[PDB]
Amino acid sequence: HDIEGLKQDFRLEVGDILYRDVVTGDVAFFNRQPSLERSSIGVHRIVVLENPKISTFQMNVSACAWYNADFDGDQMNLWVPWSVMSRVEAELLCSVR
Amino acid sequence: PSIMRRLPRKEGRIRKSLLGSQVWSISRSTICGNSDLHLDEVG
Amino acid sequence: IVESPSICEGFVQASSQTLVIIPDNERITSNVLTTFEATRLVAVRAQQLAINGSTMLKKKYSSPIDIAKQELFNRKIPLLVMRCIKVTPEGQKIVEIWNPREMGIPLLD
Amino acid sequence: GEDSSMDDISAYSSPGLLDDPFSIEDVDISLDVLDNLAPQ
Ligand SMILES: [Mg+2]
Repeated sequence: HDIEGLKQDFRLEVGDILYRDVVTGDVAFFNRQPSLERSSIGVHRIVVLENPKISTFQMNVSACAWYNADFDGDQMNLWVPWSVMSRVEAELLCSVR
Repeated sequence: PSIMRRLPRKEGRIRKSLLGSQVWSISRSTICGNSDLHLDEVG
Repeated sequence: IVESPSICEGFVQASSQTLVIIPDNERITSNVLTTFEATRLVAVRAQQLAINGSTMLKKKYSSPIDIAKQELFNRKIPLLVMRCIKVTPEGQKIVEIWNPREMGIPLLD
Repeated sequence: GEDSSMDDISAYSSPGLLDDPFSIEDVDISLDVLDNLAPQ
């Protein structure tokens, strides 16, 4: 069901699946190609930038050592886990710590 | 065009459709510096 | 004379197996969960809570992941870890049954 | 010996001419993100 075509419900029914927006504090897999080391894909806590004019993936400069990255024009992938099973394992196994 | 031509090379069946994958729910953008973010945080 | 194929040979379905559980005193694997096993336990419990939601955790949390983590930490998780040791040609499947309520959890919180 | 109708087509070009060392064939990187390989 859509959310714009469905506005007659006071609350939700138990068992439903809600596809909510990504918020600050969510974990995300963050990758740069080529992936040579196994630290090339790491899990970071998302900080959502409220500025509508920002279109870049910002990270601390000390975090570039994981990905062998720099800011001369590199592009990096990012996918946010949504499944509970994949979201658990991102926090416990794939965290950049 | 042949059935067995689909297999071998990098753009072949094995290395492009099986060992690799096109996925949804993924994003790409240029990276940037931000000294106010933690090492385990991404803007 | 090696003759034409018969029905005795040519079976595709593998024969069924008998689960042989090693006794507790004769176990060799470690009494400590690996990070892989702990992560799998927490993920499975979180998904099942997302399905059912019935838990005996006394505290209250608003996420299946947190509830699963606290269940693992409080040793109240309804799961077992079966470590497959060997599949014997005669049919037996020797495994190890470990209880995560009496093993050391490697996670941190 | 004065005919040109059935001359070899490939002979009008200049006559004459296993792994490519400079080809990224076993490197699985998207062709749209090749700037990560810049020497910088
Ligand atoms: Mg670069």
